[PDB]
Amino acid sequence: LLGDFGPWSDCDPCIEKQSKVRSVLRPSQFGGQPCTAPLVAFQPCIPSKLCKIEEADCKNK
Amino acid sequence: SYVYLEVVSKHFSKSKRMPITYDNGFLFIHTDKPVYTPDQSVKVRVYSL
Repeated sequence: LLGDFGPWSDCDPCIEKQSKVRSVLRPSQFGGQPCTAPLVAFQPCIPSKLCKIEEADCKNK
Repeated sequence: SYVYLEVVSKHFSKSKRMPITYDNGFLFIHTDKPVYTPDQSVKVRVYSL
């Protein structure tokens, strides 16, 4: 027994599709029908910031 | 502090994060002359662009 999906998540990894997740309410047992209907599914997306590494204090470094 | 440039087109899209300033134009303070005695009136005007 699966869950509905969560709200669509930003995309910005340097891999630009969108994250969306559902998790298991009840697990398959005693040979009943098991789950493989994808746990986390993502689809295409747009870069609002182009990929980079983050910090502060780069003044003197 | 910030705003977003955007491109929408059939062929493509993208977007930018770009800063914003309120520095706009030029104020030119025109005093009548650069030296006064006390109890003079200082004439003054401005040219703003």
